[PDB]
Amino acid sequence: QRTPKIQVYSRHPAENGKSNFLNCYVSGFHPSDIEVDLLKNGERIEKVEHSDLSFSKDWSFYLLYYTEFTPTEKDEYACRVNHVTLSQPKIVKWDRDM
Amino acid sequence: GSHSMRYFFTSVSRPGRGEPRFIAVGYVDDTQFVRFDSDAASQRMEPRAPWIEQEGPEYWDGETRKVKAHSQTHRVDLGTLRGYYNQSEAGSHTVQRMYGCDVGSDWRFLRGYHQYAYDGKDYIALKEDLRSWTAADMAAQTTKHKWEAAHVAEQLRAYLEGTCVEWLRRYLENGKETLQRTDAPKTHMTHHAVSDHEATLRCWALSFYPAEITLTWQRDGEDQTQDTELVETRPAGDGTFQKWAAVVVPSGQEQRYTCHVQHEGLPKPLTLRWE
Amino acid sequence: RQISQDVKL
Ligand code: NA
Repeated sequence: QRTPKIQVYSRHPAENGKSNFLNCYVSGFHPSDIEVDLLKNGERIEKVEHSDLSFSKDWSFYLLYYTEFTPTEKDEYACRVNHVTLSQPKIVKWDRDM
Repeated sequence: GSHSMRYFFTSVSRPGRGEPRFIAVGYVDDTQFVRFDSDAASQRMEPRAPWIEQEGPEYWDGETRKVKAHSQTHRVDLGTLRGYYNQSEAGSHTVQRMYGCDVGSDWRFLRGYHQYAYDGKDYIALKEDLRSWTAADMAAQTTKHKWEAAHVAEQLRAYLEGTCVEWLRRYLENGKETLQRTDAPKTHMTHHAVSDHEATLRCWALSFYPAEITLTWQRDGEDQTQDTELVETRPAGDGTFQKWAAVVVPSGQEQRYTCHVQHEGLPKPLTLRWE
Repeated sequence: RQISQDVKL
């Protein structure tokens, strides 16, 4: 069992009030069953899509979850991930500089 | 510059009810072009890139037929390996398979692949000579004995050196507008004070294709590595990729540091300097 | 284009 790496970021440089895409990229995990939610101020976003499951050279899996969003000064975004390797759901906050 | 075609297959047993979850995807380079998902309603190989849509009904019927047969074999394989490894019917297990070919800078065959993992570990893999097998353990060894007796490698070698390379080249031509377009990284540097004394320089590479790239920091023209940070290359979600590398420097000394960017889309490496 | 041969472990 390998725990997921997590990156949370936007498709395009973040500009307040301009529409964009929020990404949560989970990789390096085994097995493949995984729960991934994107959050807006602590609440689950409903219209979230993901890529088709594939894996890297070392057989570990990767997925991209994504949704359209419009960043603002105040709103917080985050990616919540649960996997068999995790005691509790791991939350990673979106930092526009990362 | 080289190119690849790859097919990736994942089969996850569902011991509580029904058949394994099965997902297949095909790539040319870093571009996914087909998918099959056992949980989807179509039960067909589906297009995932515009340029494969040019292919006719017979292609889709043939690719559906082959991928479905493959899914049934993985179902059998899960049962076989559970037997080999003396495991109960109660737990869920994973078979993974990848196969494909590269063409080199001369546009001819360069390498062929065909390998499996069980529960995330190497099981059996075709060697580079496309004649011999690497069996990780005694379960994989029994598979190897069978395959050697059945001349499985010869039949794979013919596909890898023939059909695989030929169709890869076909796709590359039909999809050339994107598949043979290199998107050089869009690069910039940002600057973040950590204290009155030190600051983070972050060198960004955005919107590039293909995914392969190198970002390197230097101080006074020498590789740095110390006090750096480099995120794993990540998908933008529009088919391109992103990466950044950062260095912490003494404030006032930013000018000493250069970020070096290498990518197939760049005739010469790029140098970025905060100044 | 997928391989035709139907190999089992
Ligand atoms: Na089940």
